[PDB]
Amino acid sequence: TGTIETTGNISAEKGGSIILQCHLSSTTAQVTQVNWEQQDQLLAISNADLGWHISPSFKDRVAPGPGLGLTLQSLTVNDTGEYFCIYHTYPDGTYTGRIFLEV
Amino acid sequence: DVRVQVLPEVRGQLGGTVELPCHLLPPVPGLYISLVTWQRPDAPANHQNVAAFHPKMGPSFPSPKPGSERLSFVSAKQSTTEAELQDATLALHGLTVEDEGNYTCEFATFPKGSVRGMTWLRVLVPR
Repeated sequence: TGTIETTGNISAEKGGSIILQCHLSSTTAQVTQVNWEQQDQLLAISNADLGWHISPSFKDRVAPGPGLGLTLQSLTVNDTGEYFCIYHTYPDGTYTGRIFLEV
Repeated sequence: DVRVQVLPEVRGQLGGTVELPCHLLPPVPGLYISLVTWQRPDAPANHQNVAAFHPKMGPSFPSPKPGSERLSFVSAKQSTTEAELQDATLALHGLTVEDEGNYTCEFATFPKGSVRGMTWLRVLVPR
């Protein structure tokens, strides 16, 4: 039906800032909610009506935006791993994108 | 805090109508269910999302199999008045051998995030 494009397998330096961006193309489905998650950790939620929400565990190291993207500030070596952008849409359903970060 | 109550296994006769229960518990004030999605984790990419429910738009069935003709939301209601998506129980009319498998019910909520529950559908065979 549709596809998610990512920024790809990104590489960054310790102490810096990076941008995690996703885009859902080849569909006109109403994007109700965007979830920025890890394997078993929720980073941030972007609701179409309720707005942004940042997890308290990432409240001081994550910045909302650009658009439906995430900005990781003051990068540590522990920040290395898979990042997921889960797009909750109507009527298509649930789309998922994966980004691997290396610090 | 919030959890998904689903039956581990649901058994049903071939041709009959079966119910796949999915409930979001407990009711938390301030928590908004943005979307409800039924997915088959075994099925291919273009056949993952079998059913979906929006609080404003209502129900939708993206996958042509089982499609809108054989699927329906038992208690899920849209807003016209506030919406009730707490009860995500799905009905499967005219059960076939292809319907046997795993069914994941997912709740897209704010600000708790995503919460899911999985159910195995056992299609019983006669003779």
